[PDB]
Amino acid sequence: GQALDAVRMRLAQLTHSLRRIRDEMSKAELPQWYTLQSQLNVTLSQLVSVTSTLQHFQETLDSTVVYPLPKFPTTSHESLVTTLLRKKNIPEVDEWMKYVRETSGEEIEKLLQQDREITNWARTTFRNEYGKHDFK
Amino acid sequence: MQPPYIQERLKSLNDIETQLCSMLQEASQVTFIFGELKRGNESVKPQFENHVKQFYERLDKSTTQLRKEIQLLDENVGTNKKALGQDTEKMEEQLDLLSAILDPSKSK
Repeated sequence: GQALDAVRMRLAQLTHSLRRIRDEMSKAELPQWYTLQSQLNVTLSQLVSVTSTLQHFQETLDSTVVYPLPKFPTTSHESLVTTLLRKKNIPEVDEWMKYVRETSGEEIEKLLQQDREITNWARTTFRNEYGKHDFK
Repeated sequence: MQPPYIQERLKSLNDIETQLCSMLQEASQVTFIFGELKRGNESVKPQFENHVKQFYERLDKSTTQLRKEIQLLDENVGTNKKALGQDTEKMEEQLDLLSAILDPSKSK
């Protein structure tokens, strides 16, 4: 419950930041560019923290089993239950990665290791380039 | 016109921003080339080293030259005034006009 509690508080503050950026964008007059950058960076790094913390506690979330309350009436709130129950993605993202995979399209494994060696080589090359010139 | 010193100062500054533009352009080409390098054709691999080296050497010496300019600012300290003579020069030209008026052989 502790992990889900931390997820709750962090997601609540993320939703609060979203409500903020919403009600300062809803104005008919656009504020200064710099305030928009500050709000963007803060909210976006907060989203990063959301992702990282959700990553950290996957085991606690998975272990939990969902069950409706005995006191909760489904006869009158079945629509509300179904609203939270549904999880299928929005369609546009679906065909989005479908076209993405269409465009992308032992052989695969050796290309994978070739990518490994290119990555390592590029990292070493840029380390050497940084070391070549004194930046301090 | 301005004294020459300001002229080469502004030339050096213009060179500075042109070098910055060249650095941005070379960043564009290196970002371009890395894409196909990730794609998997090794022909343009040698060009990558040259592009990276030229990009870094363009980034460094530009900042170095700008640092030299800001340093020049440090020792350049200590190194209507025209109005004080302005009326005088006006005076001069007016009398010149009188001369042109005074001589009828020069009014042609």
